[PDB]
Amino acid sequence: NLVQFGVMIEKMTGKSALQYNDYGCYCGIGGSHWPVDQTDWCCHAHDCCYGRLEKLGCEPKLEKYLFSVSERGIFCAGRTTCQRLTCECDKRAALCFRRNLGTYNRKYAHYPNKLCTGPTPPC
Ligand SMILES: [Ca+2]
Ligand SMILES: [Ca+2]
Ligand SMILES: [Cl-]
Ligand SMILES: [Cl-]
Ligand SMILES: [Cl-]
Ligand SMILES: [Cl-]
Ligand SMILES: [Cl-]
Ligand SMILES: [Cl-]
Ligand SMILES: [Cl-]
Ligand SMILES: [Cl-]
Ligand SMILES: [Cl-]
Repeated sequence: NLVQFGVMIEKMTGKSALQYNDYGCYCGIGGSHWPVDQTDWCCHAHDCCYGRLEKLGCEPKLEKYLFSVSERGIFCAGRTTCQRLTCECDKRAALCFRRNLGTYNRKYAHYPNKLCTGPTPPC
């Protein structure tokens, strides 16, 4: 929110960070079962993105990066490749959040985890 991914979410969606860090079955810590909607699928993919970074030896949950937003889009930067990779995962997710604003549903914010059912899609 005052931190990097949160700041990117706010810039790209017009929403508060708090409206995406606990949404559906995947936005927020961990994730299981079937994503509730397209925005949730952005978070399923983002989780997979961090998994890939972790396997490369990065710590994406802790990496801090630099970025700007202009009209060509989101520009990523950071001293290290792991910082830039984390930015790239976040950028993809924030763009996915913006793309799917049309089906964002307030009822899925702070979704009770017990409501998550079905299989867990593979990465
Ligand atoms: Ca998650
Ligand atoms: Ca939720
Ligand atoms: Cl991704
Ligand atoms: Cl990879
Ligand atoms: Cl900026
Ligand atoms: Cl962009
Ligand atoms: Cl843009
Ligand atoms: Cl640094
Ligand atoms: Cl690195
Ligand atoms: Cl709504
Ligand atoms: Cl809203």
